Amino acid sequence: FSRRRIAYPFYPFKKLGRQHPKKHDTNLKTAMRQFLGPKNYKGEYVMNKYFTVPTNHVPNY
Amino acid sequence: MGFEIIARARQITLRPENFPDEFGKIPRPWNYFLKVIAPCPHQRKCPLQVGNPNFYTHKEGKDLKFCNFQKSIKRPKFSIELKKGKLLATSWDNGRDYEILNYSYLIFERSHKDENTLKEIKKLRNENVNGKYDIGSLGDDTQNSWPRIINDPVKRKGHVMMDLCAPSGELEKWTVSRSFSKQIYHDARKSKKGDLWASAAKTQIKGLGDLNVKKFHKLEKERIKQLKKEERQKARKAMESYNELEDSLQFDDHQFSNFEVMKKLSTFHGNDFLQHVNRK
Amino acid sequence: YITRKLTMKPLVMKRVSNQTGKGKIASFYALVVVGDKNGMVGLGEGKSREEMSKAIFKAHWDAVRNLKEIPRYENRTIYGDIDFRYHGVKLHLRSAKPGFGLRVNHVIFEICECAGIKDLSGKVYKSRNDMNIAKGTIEAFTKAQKTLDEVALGRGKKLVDVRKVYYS
Amino acid sequence: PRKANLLKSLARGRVRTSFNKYNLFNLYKKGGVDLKSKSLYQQKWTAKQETRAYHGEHLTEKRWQTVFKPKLDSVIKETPFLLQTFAVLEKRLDFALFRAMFASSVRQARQFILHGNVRVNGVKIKHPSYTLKPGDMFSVKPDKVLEALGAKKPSFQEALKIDKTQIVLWNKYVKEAKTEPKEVWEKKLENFEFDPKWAKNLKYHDPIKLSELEGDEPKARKLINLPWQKNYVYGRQDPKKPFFTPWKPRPFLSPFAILPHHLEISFKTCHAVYLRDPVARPGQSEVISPFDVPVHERAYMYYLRNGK
RNA sequence: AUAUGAAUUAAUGCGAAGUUGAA
RNA sequence: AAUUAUUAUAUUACAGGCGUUACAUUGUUAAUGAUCC
RNA sequence: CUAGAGUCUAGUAGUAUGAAUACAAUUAUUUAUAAUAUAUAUAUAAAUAAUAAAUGAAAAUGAAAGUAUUCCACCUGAAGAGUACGUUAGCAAUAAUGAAACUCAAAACAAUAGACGGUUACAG
RNA sequence: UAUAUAUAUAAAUUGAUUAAAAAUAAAAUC
Ligand code: SF4
Ligand SMILES: [Mg+2]
Ligand SMILES: [Mg+2]
Repeated sequence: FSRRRIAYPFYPFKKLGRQHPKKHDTNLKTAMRQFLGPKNYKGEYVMNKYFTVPTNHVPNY
Repeated sequence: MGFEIIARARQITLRPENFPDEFGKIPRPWNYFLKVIAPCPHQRKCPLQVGNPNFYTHKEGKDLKFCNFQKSIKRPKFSIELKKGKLLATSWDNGRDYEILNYSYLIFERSHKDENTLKEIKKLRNENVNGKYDIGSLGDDTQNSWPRIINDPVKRKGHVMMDLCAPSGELEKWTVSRSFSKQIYHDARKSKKGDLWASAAKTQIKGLGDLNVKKFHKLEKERIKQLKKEERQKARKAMESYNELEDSLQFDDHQFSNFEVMKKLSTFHGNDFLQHVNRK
Repeated sequence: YITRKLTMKPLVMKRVSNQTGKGKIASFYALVVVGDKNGMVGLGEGKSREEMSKAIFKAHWDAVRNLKEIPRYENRTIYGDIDFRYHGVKLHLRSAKPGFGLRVNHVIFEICECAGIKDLSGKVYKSRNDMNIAKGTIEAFTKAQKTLDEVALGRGKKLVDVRKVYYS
Repeated sequence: PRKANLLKSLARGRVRTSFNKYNLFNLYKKGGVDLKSKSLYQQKWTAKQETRAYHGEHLTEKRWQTVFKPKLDSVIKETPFLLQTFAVLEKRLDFALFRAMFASSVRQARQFILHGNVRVNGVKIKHPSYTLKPGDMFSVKPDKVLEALGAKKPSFQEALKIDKTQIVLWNKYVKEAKTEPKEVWEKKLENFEFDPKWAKNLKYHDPIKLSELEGDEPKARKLINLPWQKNYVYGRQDPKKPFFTPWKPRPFLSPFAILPHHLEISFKTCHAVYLRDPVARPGQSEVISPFDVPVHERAYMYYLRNGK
């Protein structure tokens, strides 16, 4: 049985609750934001482990 | 079951939903037109209709009500001779000269094919809608649209109360009193079930009790809207169960027992198949 | 071992009726295959009246019980061609070159995937029932297949002699 | 070729040959392809979707069918034979650029080729479909490689506001250091794991005005004297280069930094050599893909019969 | 002879709700 | 005289109803509520 | 039905589990011989019955519906149709050969559970 | 030569009240 399955994260994540009607948000965007973390004023995402490249000859995948 | 049969036949023939806000009796299409003579006093929906007979068999259906009609007929000799013996004349586990028979019934009258009746029906539906007949109303105040007495009137000192299917179409409690008049009280005090009551009353309130069919109409519509949540809940219920499975089976700590793990796989595929045929 | 390593795939899932006098009674038949992908496979069947989940449950246990070792050539294919007749299905299956896909009927595809048969090309003649196809597939895999070592020992020959010569 | 549309949609969750952040998340959250509780046709269709989203999204389906090679090549662990389903694409020039880390996408490599930034053995090739023979050497203009592997150059306005905020926070830091210098030094050492002149050496900076600095970038260049960016607006050391000029690796580069086996790369010169066509070997395949062997074999069975 | 048309005419196919026999 | 009570007399909310189960939920094997005069 | 004879003869006509070869485990009966001294519960054969293996969709077959070889005849969804037309013989009757269009997603076989029958009995 | 900047307010199209999304799709910037 095939179903058009919205690619929700396999892991558990903090989903939406009661929302302001004008928020117009989707669970996938919340998963995106939680995966990244806060956005810096410079536009960066420093909190993530994957924003910055490694420097000790050990690839970070 | 029989009441269900008549109700369904009426619904498919008249199609009440196809003519909302149309009160009274005008023949209805199905060059073909038909109207209800009796028992129904209105062409609108039947207030007593619950879709499925089986729900009369449930604990919650122990107070539901149906549009039956009783009569009395005196037994002839053969029945008198026939209904005698342990097999047929005892509690199957005093005698009467008569039987009280229950039956539901319906009648349609068909319009005449002509250049007259067709335009007559068409114009009646066009220019003169009969407004919103209020609870308490007597319709056109002719035998066609009189409220029908659908329960045995309950009579006490001075006052007779009646349960009516109204030309407005809602279940109604109408109370007659010696107060409101003497003659109207006299007539209501000889009123019986299956009669058309044809006067005014001091109180004409809705027949509130066992209107749970309207509560049931809510339940079924709840199911249809929330049925579509059921599959959607079941998706995450089974997904998280299996996502839990794969985590501890990919990680392979196997906190989940071999008996129980293979039970999940049984549920996963069993839930899959049951969804298949429900499409059919 | 059993849960982590064996993989279960449903092959048949269906409703079979036994119309009794009072009414039509409907039960659920399930046929499944369990294989470790490493040279052991088995088939199981289950029949349950109330819900298919129990049918698949008993089928899974039955498949686990009948789990048997399957001869394999290079752990990727059958030793030679298998031509097998089973209750009206004619299975003609051919070993294949490394990298060859499972170019077979679907039921045979799940059976091979479960049992670790990487390479095969086959055709199903006469009746094409999935039930009979699966049963005959396993039977032809285990009865109708002989290992080159076993053939050589039965013939009292060394593997170097029995092995085919290369021609081009 | 295919017009790119909804390539990075999260609902679809298809991984693409790109270094993008959205592609990174789509790869992250997928887990593995789900081929279970599916008929053979549905398994093949899912395998097609997943694999064909990655390997050659731009290629037209009826073109990929013609390009597809039903006969593959292979030179104790198990050889993953059917991961070589899409090895034919690995010799295309744009794919070679993407695998050499000379572009952030196959489409970006295509634009690099079509815009004349690519050479193969010293002749400018302007066709993305050009197939590389073994031993070929191909090069990309270093400016475009640096743009591909570098952060976006901020606009003048964006970097000006970023500098506004940096002045604000630097003033905050020096203020707090002046108020409570000793424990500030000690607690900074606490992270790193007294001289009162320490806070005296630190010097304030003047808040800038966007309205007055607008449209005058040489003036803004002189007006900034932060200790870390001296006399240049943030990210615009030389504003005439296509990238963040104090050259900075682009965000989210570690996840997608695979060094291919079949290519030998020289990043200092932005050159590469096509050693061989990718070949599967016991326990390893040189076709860089994010999908497991079952998905590739299902796609291979699909394309062998052309969906029959 | 190979075709093309024909008053007159043979058989049979379908379907509509039915009508009649009891093979 | 003001207040508070009590006691009358008015005062209207109302009391009253062997009215309702096609008026329900409890309780049991009458009560509350809803409505009606 | 046709002629010749005094009812008979002479007729026309041609309807209403293929053959052969090689091989194939038992048991129990018979059956026919061949012996050896009724007994060897005698051996060799064929007929009958239940099997094994094998075959089959099964029923069932089980020395053939099995394993093989060779030759012939026949079949290609149902209905139209063994119909029409033509020819062949026949005084004729009939027979042989024998389509096509249209319509449909059917149709059929073995077996399973059922309710049905004046179907059978038998009981309670 | 600091750097997980934090606070407020304001708005916020279609659908929907969360695993219901359209949607990185637009705009904007390089
Ligand atoms: S309750 Fe009224 S409308 Fe309903 S069936 Fe009875 S008479 Fe007709
Ligand atoms: Mg589908
Ligand atoms: Mg809205």
